[PDB]
Amino acid sequence: MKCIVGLGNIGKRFELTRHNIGFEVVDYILEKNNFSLDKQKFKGAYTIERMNGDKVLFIEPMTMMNLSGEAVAPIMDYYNVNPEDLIVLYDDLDLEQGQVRLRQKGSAGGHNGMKSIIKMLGTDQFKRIRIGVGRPTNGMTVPDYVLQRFSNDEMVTMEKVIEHAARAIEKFVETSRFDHVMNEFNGEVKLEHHHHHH
Repeated sequence: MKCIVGLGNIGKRFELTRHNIGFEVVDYILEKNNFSLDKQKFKGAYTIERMNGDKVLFIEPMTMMNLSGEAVAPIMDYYNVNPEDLIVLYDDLDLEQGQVRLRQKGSAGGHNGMKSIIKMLGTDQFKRIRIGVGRPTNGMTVPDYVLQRFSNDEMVTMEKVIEHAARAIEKFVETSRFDHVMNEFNGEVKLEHHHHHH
């Protein structure tokens, strides 16, 4: 059983904020397959659903971002999930909008949700998809930038990114070949260009 975790903050005022890009990808996968986070446990919203004939566990922590691991770790323990079978979706400041990086393991790169998970699991040996959200270029602090809503201009690219990352998850659940998923999905989505842009 794979465990797909979307990182983010609960509440209507955090909807579509840059720091909730993980939630948005999981929300898209759930709506596309007509699933919902119908259970709750250890402050984590989750569901267990069959998808291509395979049971998959989805989790959105209801802790806040900085405390994400205190839902994820015990829900994984309860359902005996190895870190091998975990994939975490989250926002990356050091990638540009349009970019995604899929990795087998490694550091949080200073992202507080990933740090809470590493601390609670006691390892960084789990899969992740870093989703580019860009840096602030106009003197916003990082906290204010990640807790701000995506503009409609940003969403022209980010809608497609969400679709691209959902497909990466969907392909990983079907095949269980992560390296093959990395090769197909690492990169950028095709940017939307009109004739008049040239």
